[PDB]
Amino acid sequence: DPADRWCELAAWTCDTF
Amino acid sequence: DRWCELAAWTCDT
Amino acid sequence: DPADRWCELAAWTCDTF
Amino acid sequence: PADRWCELAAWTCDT
Amino acid sequence: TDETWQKLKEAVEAIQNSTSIKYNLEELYQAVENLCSYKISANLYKQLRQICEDHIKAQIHQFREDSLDSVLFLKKIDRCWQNHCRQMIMIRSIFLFLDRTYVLQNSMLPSIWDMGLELFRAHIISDQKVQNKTIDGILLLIERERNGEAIDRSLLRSLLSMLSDLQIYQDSFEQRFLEETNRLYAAEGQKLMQEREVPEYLHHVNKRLEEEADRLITYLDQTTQKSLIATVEKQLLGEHLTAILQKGLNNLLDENRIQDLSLLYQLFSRVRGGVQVLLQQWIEYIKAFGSTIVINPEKDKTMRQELDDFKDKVDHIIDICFLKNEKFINAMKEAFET
Amino acid sequence: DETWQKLKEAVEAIQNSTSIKYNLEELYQAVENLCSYKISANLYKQLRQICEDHIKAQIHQFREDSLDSVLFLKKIDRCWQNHCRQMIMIRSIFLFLDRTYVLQNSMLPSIWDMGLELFRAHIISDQKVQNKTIDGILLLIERERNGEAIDRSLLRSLLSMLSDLQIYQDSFEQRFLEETNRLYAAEGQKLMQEREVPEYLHHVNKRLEEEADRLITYLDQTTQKSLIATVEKQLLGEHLTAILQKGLNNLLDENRIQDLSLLYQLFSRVRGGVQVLLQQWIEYIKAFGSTIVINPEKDKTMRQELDDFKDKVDHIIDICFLKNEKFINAMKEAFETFINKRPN
Amino acid sequence: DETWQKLKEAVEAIQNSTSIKYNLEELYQAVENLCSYKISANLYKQLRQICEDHIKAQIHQFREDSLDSVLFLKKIDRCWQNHCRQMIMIRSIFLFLDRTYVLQNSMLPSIWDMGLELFRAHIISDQKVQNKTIDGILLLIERERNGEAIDRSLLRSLLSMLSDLQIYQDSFEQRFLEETNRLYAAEGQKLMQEREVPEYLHHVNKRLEEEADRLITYLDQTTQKSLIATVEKQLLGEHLTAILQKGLNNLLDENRIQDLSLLYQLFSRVRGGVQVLLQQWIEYIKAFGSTIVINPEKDKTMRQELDDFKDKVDHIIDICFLKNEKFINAMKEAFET
Amino acid sequence: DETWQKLKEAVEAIQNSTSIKYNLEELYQAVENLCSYKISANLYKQLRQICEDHIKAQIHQFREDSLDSVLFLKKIDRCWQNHCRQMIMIRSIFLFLDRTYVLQNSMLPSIWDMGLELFRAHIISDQKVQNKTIDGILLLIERERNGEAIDRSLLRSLLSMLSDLQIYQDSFEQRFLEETNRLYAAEGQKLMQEREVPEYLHHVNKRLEEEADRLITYLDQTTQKSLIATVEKQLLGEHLTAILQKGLNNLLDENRIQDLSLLYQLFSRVRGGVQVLLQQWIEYIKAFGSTIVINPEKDKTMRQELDDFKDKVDHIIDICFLKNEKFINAMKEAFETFINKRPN
Ligand SMILES: *CC(=O)Nc1ccc(NC(=O)C*)cc1
Ligand SMILES: *CC(=O)Nc1ccc(NC(=O)C*)cc1
Ligand SMILES: *CC(=O)Nc1ccc(NC(=O)C*)cc1
Ligand SMILES: *CC(=O)Nc1ccc(NC(=O)C*)cc1
Repeated sequence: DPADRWCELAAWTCDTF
Repeated sequence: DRWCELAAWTCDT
Repeated sequence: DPADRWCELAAWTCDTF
Repeated sequence: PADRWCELAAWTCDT
Repeated sequence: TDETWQKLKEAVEAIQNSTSIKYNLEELYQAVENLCSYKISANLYKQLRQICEDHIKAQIHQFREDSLDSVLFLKKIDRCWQNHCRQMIMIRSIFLFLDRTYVLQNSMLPSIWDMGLELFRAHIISDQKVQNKTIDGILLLIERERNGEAIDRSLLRSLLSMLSDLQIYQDSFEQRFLEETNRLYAAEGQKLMQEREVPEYLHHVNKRLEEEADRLITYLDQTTQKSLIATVEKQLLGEHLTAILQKGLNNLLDENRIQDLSLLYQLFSRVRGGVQVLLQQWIEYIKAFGSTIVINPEKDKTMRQELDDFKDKVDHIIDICFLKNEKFINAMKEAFET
Repeated sequence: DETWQKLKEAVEAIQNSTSIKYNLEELYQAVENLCSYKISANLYKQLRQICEDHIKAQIHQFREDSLDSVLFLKKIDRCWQNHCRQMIMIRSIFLFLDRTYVLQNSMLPSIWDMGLELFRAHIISDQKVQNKTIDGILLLIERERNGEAIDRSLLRSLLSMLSDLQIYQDSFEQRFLEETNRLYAAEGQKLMQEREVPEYLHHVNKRLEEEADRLITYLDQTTQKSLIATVEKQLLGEHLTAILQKGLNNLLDENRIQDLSLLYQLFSRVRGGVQVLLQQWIEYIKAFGSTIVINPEKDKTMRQELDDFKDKVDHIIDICFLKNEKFINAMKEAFETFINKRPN
Repeated sequence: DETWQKLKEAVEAIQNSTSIKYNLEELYQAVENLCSYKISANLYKQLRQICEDHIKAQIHQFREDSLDSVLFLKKIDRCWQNHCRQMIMIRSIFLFLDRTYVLQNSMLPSIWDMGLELFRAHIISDQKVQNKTIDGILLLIERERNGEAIDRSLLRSLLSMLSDLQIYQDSFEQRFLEETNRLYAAEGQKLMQEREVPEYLHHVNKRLEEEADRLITYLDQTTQKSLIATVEKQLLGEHLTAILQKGLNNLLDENRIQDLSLLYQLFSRVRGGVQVLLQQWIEYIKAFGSTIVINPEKDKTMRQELDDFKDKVDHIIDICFLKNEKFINAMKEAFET
Repeated sequence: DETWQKLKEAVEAIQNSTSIKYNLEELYQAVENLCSYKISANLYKQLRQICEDHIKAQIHQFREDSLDSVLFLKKIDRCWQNHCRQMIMIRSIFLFLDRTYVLQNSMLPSIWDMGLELFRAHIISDQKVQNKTIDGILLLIERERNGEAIDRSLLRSLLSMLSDLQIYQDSFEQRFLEETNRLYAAEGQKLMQEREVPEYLHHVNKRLEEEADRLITYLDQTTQKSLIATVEKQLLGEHLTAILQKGLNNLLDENRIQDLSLLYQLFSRVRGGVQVLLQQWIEYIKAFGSTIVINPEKDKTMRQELDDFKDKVDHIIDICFLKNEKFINAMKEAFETFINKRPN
């Protein structure tokens, strides 16, 4: 479960910034 | 009849 | 002589002033 | 007269 | 010639473009001293003026971008100004021998700093379209702030300070600012004088006078103090003195509203004809209230005390609200002997 | 000698508020000759003497060492209002004198300044008189800050006097700044305990506006910098960390735009203020990241929660913080370094 | 209204320089009462009126036609001194009014400024009066520059008046600088022909000191830079090269230290002055040296003659040119060619 | 801290007159960031110290105060021009710092003023340095008054510095007026014996013009009143009667209009000058009356001689005394009083 959140975060951080 | 007490107070005051 | 000069001075002083 | 152009250049080096 | 000047000309251009000065400073200072002590064609001042004029004339184009946000435009004016000052200060450091000599030689030419101010005024702010969009934005922020919106006060202070250093604060801004302040508080006076009772109105007037005092402290120039406060005092108080008493003084005295009465005296103290116009209505109130209590008694107590209750009530008001003011005591005695 | 006695009586009439028993052309002529057949030093010192005598006599009235402070201040004011009025008229009669000394390049002060020195020395310089004046002036200001109504016109007249006498700084300004510092230090500390950050910010803004009003109305402008800095220090500077750690989280989590705008406006006034807010702005985002890797609010699909947060924060930067780029870059750098300290 | 009538006579007595037939406290009462039982903006307007009435009556004296300029200026000065004295006393009685408007922030001028406006409006604003005033003031300055004695106190008072009325720059300063320019421009060219360089330099120094005296005495301080610059330009700047080409050789060939020191002092005041002098210094040394190696003297050895010149020349740098390095370096570089 | 190291090297480059090994835009960022993240205080205190270090290192060159005075003064001047040149540039790089502290109501001095305090504290305040500086400045002024040529540009730059450092009045001005007083007091006494009244008046006017020139050129304008008052006093005020009884009669008997016009101009500058002259003008006319009734004078008739005197004297009043009424009345009163002394 947490491994998925880190991947979703890395995507959002690149998409957003 | 009150024009009497007023002038009394005005002199006293 | 000096009495005459005093007289002339009085005249000149009146004529001038 | 040419003994003075030489004396000037010496004075100019010295000064 | 030439050679040496190219050193300074490249140093100046590096300063203008924010790049690198490719010499040790002693070499540049020496260059200035040489061109001033062996005049050839010379006049290094006129050449320095020229490369400053060229660079500054190139700065006009950024302020012509169509349909650009006002705040963004103001920020470009400020950035342009902060760059100009910083560059000119450094040029002045390199050329210190030049303008200290021209002062020592008692020159009529402006200092290098003033020469920069003249050029900046001439080619940037003098432009009618540039100045107009500059002043419009400055006034618009003040209007937004008076309407409750948050603005950059530091930005306002920097721009208005610029207008002062350029010696156009009075011509360009202060005139229009007072005119817009005059129209705004004139309207606000008429509007809130109908919508709110005198207690809520007086609190609001005091709130604005402090706000306008705050804008003076924060970003306006100190010479605006006299005209601004007088304008607000006129449009919120002077134009309504008589209307405020006929609307609220009777209710304030009858229900003994000490705090609102104290404030009424403080605000009326600010305006010529104010304490006096209040004193007139203070007399009318005593004659009315007194001459109707000898006609209609509030048949609760006898007449001597109800009259003694009244003088106690009024004396407390003179003592605290009107600050022991003799003229209000004398006016009360005169009224009682009517 | 008959000429000087004319002027001596004219001055005495001005000082005693009586009648000038001569037509002025006679008096103006008197001044010109005393400068035109004798030495003028003579006449300046003679007028200095008759002014000094009268003013030395005005000190006795202030010796009732028990009487209301406001009445004492009103008495100083009228004595001052009379001194100016007397000296101005005396200056009018002796005008040929006062401009001649400019022509003769004398170092002796003007008639107006000469009166000011005498008034300073024999009245206001008096330790008891000056102490009771300043005490009352300060006590008047102390009352206004506590909510009481006072005569601002009186305060302006006395302080303007102290400025004209060039003793405003030594006598009043420093002690005034000392009392303002001591007062708002306590007020800052107490309301920092007694009220929440939103009402505390509103109060600080009201005091800063009040002090600006007092500055415009009756204080001298040369006090502007020191006074405003003092209030800014004691109500904001000494509490920056305390204000943020007490209310900022509550302000950002509840999306209270207006209080955040005022928080930004007030912090802009103080050295280090926007920076201290900026650091805690960063810590708030790092905190947000560290609870979304542990606790997703299982209502939305995580991408929406990260997008709901970003808009909320984008809006706060846009309106409360005035589009400040430094807050946008700091948010980017915060997210882009938080992801790097991710487990391998 | 019986109260106001008291002051009308008090003001008129001050204006006619007669007697104030009331005790001063009685008048202090009149002003204090009329401001507190009506609006004060009603007592100020009346005082302006009677001040306007009186001052409008003073214009007729300046119409006399064919009147001597100095007498005209003295009539202006008296009118001004009377106005100030009257207004200063009027201000004393009406002090409560003057400060009431100051206490509340009124836009109405102080009584003193109100009087200044009336004096400007009804006396000086009249062009014919102002033009005859400025012509006379400039004519006195011109008379003084030509050596005649004038009343500087009159000059100082009138210019101070123009400053108090804030027309010093518009009406006087510009015309003054223009007349200073033309006068010294002509004087520069004229004495540059009529007098030798030593006498010309002495005269230029005398003028610079005189103009410094006129500046301290009766001109305004803001005229300082432009005035000194104008005199420096027309007596030195326009003649720098011409002075040297006429006199520098004679100054050096006679070793005239005192006149040479003055030359350095005066040329230091002007842009390029030391530079043009330094240039001709090089030309003089190159010339002198090349005329002794081409045509030598006959006393002792020539290398020694090449040393007396060095003694003579080093001395001039030491005293006349104040140890100025640029003159030492230029002397060497001249000799090396 | 790596960011600050760039600016520290740039400042050191400015101080040592070497090369700035960075592009300027890079340096402006360093200033702007350090004011926006590390609080501006810290950056001000760090800049102050490296400025103090460099300037405190400049005192050692002044440690040999046996050196030639002008060379010492020129060494002070170069040290000052270098300090100004450097501080102006440091001000340019740190302009964002200087404008932040002004925007924020700071009590901290500007970067320029901070440089001034440090320069005064470590350089000019040094008693040995200040004493050798002030001595030489006065010594150049003394040399110029004695006729020697000096560097006025050096003198102006040194005095301007003392004003910029706000120590012109205490350290220089009082001693300057005291030396001006002593010099012209003696010069008055000495030249009053060595030169006749015509040559002395020309000289007094020559000094007043010279001293007016020294004010324009290198002294500060606040020295104007006291300086001229000193020269007027020591060359005229202390000698008024002595000038008149030594030269006035001869000037009038010889109709020396130019010297008479100048006498009136110079006496107009001094308190009692026109006065003492007017009194001796009376004595001269009373003298004239007393010798024309004693002498039978056979050249012209007495009315002729009395009419030439009136023309001559009217002319002197007209041009030398500027139509001064007080002098016409004094002549009328003199002749009318003299004729009443006539014997009975
Ligand atoms: C599992 C994982 O590491 N995913 C992931 C998604 C997106 C990105 N995007 C960028 O790096 C720009 C990295 C990693
Ligand atoms: C009926 C009446 O009013 N009588 C009367 C009133 C007042 C006074 N007051 C004084 O004498 C001071 C007298 C009589
Ligand atoms: C001898 C003598 O005293 N003569 C004399 C002549 C003329 C005047 N004139 C006036 O007094 C006006 C007086 C005396
Ligand atoms: C005639 C000739 O060659 N003279 C001469 C003069 C000088 C020098 N050298 C220096 O002056 C240093 C060489 C030759």
